[PDB]
Formats: sequence, structure tokens, C-alpha cells
Amino acid sequence: DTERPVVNVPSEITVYRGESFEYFATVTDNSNAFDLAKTVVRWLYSNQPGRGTEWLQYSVTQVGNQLKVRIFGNVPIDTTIGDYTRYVVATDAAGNVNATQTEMGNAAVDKTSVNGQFKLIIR
Ligand SMILES: CC(=O)N[C@@H]1[C@@H](O[C@@H]2O[C@H](CO)[C@H](O)[C@H](O[C@]3(C(=O)O)C[C@H](O)[C@@H](NC(C)=O)[C@H]([C@H](O)[C@H](O)CO)O3)[C@H]2O)[C@@H](O)[C@@H](CO)O[C@@H]1O
Ligand SMILES: [Mg+2]
Repeated sequence: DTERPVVNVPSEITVYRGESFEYFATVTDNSNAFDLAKTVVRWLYSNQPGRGTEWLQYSVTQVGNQLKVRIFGNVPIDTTIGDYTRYVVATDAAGNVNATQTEMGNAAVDKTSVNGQFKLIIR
């Protein structure tokens, strides 16, 4: 397996101050096999949910040949509204990833996107 996994995540997901939310991403791979421990939802700079979105939670569950990545949490009532770019990163059993931190950063400079990138919109 040299072929990377593919995340399907909505390009925008909208959450609301004071409310709980739940959205999903799904993941396929040519090998149908994954490293779930290395499948995460994170911001650019580190494998963390990110400043201003520390309450962004996720879980990863395999069902058949797909991963189901639940993206969920409770938005604090006093969170800053606006847009937050975040990433679903998946890893196949062979260690291929859909996007690396370096690919994410280069896309950010160039005003573009990588597979698994999404916009978290807080209202
Ligand atoms: C601080 C800085 O300019 N660092 C750049 C770095 O820039 C970040 O790149 C991100 C890529 O995921 C985003 O483009 C960040 O911008 C936004 C975002 O997440 O979309 C803009 C939003 O308007 C802003 N939201 C609010 C409510 O202010 C968010 C938010 O501050 C952050 O997500 C943190 O929660 O930020 C952008 O800041 C990137 O361009 C790299 C490339 O190497 O270079 C510097 O590190
Ligand atoms: Mg693969």
C-alpha cells in the first residue's frame, strides 16, 4: 500500500454557542485497513484540537471497510464566533496519510486545501 486513504468530510460544518453538535467524516483506503490510533481531528500546528476550539472532540470507529469519524462536542456560550480551519487526518495500515502537517501548511500559505480539511463555522 503506497496509496493514501481518502477522507470524505463536508467542507463546512456549523456549530452554535451553547449547543452540542455532531457531524461525521468517512474514510476509505484501497487496502481497506487502517491505523485508527493515528486517525485524528486537529488544527494545523500540532495534534491537538486547537486554540479557541479545545472542546472539539472526535472518535474513530471502523465499520466494514470504512472509518467513521465522529466530530462532536459542546460549544461554550462565550466562544469567539467565526471560522476555524481544521483537519481530519487518516492513516492506513501501511502508514500512508491523506495529509501531512507540511502539506497542510503549504496549502495554507497558497490559500488552498488538502483532503480532509474543513471549515468549522461557529455562530
Ligand atoms: C497566525 C498565522 O497567520 N499563522 C500562519 C498560519 O495561518 C493559519 O493557517 C490556518 C490553516 O489551517 C488558517 O488559515 C488560520 O486562519 C484562521 C482559520 O483557521 O481559518 C482564520 C480565522 O478567521 C480564524 N478564526 C477566528 C475566529 O479568528 C482562525 C483561528 O484564529 C485559528 O484557527 C485558531 O483557532 O484562523 C491561519 O491563522 C499558516 O498560514 C502557516 C503556514 O505555514 O503559517 C503561519 O503559521
Ligand atoms: Mg492505502
